[PDB]
Amino acid sequence: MPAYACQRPTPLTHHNTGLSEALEILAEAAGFEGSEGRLLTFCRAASVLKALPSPVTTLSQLQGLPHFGEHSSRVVQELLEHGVCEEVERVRRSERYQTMKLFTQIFGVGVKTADRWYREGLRTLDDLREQPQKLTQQQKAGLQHHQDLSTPVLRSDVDALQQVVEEAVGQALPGATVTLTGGFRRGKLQGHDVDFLITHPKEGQEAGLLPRVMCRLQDQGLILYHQAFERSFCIFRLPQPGSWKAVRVDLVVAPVSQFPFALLGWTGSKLFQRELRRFSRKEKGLWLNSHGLFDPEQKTFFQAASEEDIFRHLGLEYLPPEQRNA
DNA sequence: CGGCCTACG
DNA sequence: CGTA
DNA sequence: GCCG
Ligand SMILES: Nc1nc2c([nH]c(=O)n2[C@@H]2O[C@H](COP(=O)(O)OP(=O)(O)OP(=O)(O)O)[C@@H](O)[C@H]2O)c(=O)[nH]1
Ligand SMILES: [Mn+2]
Ligand SMILES: [Mn+2]
Ligand SMILES: [Mn+2]
Ligand SMILES: [Mn+2]
Ligand SMILES: [Mn+2]
Ligand SMILES: [Mn+2]
Ligand code: NA
Repeated sequence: MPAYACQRPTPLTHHNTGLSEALEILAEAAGFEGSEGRLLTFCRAASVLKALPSPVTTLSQLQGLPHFGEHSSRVVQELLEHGVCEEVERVRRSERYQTMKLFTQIFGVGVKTADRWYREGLRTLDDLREQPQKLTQQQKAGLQHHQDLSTPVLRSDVDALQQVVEEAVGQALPGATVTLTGGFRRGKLQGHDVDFLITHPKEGQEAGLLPRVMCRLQDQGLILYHQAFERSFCIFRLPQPGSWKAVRVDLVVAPVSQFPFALLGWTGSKLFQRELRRFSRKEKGLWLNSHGLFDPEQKTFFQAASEEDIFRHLGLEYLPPEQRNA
């Protein structure tokens, strides 16, 4: 089993959900306590189990697996022996974990903000609403639309949103294209948001596009929240039968020279992409981001025509999006 | 021991 | 900091 | 927490 998540296929449906979900609780809790390193190990260990071909039924089956040491192995051992891990259950039931999960799931609130509020004694969304001076405009929007943003986004919603984004993009720039990215491109049936990547086949024509698209959406009444720019993390007023619901939408514009890199980056998964970028730098000496792949010794960028080209230049077997669910 | 993805808003 |  |  390869050590990096970008070296192995990880399908959407896999055989060790119970074990991986427990390790991901410990990862999330490690993040809440400010240890990104422990979060990463627990995330990596969870993802190793997602890549296995069969259910783990014996502790024996972990031997040699990357990112399984004493702590992650003990969690699996307890789950196999007893069906529950005491440490996981203690974190699950804790006021700190529950509140930090509640606050960080708000759009505009991360760990550092949530931790400050926790330390000030706040515990509920009504507590935050009662203290509105404590909130940025982004946080006000996330709180205002929190109920809708907690409702899974479905494929029906994606299709409707892609049509209205395509209409605005076509009005803003003839020939520009819209590509669905994020979890839906990896095959997920649900999501917390919809992600779109916009480009134009003629390099340079996309300059200034995203403000024009946003103006056209805003004047059709489709925008509840947004804020030269090339990324917009929006909330849309999506029409529904007789009504509407708020939906998070991410819009990104890239020049066509960068489109394979942006498509790769925005397709995820989040762990897959951080592993790929780690692999690129640490194993291949190349610097990867959503704009390009840089060789820092020759001072040159790799010209890619496809995602496949990027994998090949990194010496990796190509993985289609549905196998990037690390 | 120290690293842990990487930008833009 | 937030996007996460 | 695990690993180079
Ligand atoms: N399901 C869900 N996910 C949420 C909420 N709030 C929130 O921040 N998230 C975050 O949403 C991210 C994954 O959502 P997603 O379904 O869009 O997956 P994705 O791979 O496209 O992630 P991406 O859109 O962040 O790139 C996670 O990092 C998770 O922390 C929420 O209320 N529900
Ligand atoms: Mn026991
Ligand atoms: Mn998404
Ligand atoms: Mn995500
Ligand atoms: Mn840029
Ligand atoms: Mn150390
Ligand atoms: Mn440590
Ligand atoms: Na958040």
